[PDB]
Amino acid sequence: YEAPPATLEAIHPKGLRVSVPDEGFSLFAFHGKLNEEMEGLEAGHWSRDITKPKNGRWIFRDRNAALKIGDKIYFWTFVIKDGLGYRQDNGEWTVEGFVDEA
Repeated sequence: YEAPPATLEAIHPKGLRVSVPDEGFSLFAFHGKLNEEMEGLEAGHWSRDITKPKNGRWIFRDRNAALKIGDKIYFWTFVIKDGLGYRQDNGEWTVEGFVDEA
């Protein structure tokens, strides 16, 4: 196992939302793109690091993600729980959830 599945929603064409279930992490890193996959684990388009959860889980929101039900995502994420260190791979997520940046 390497970090839980990320719940990437589908916000309006003016951003996006991506949250994940916290099981004891202390640091989170978000670096992915849209309708485009990267190689050699590099910094795609998005770049940020969550140094603290919110509401019990690590929630994130962008303002440059213009996608809609039907799109896809391919990237990875870095985490740090109990000083172990985890990260998701495969880079593949289909949009199947809408949301509002309100």
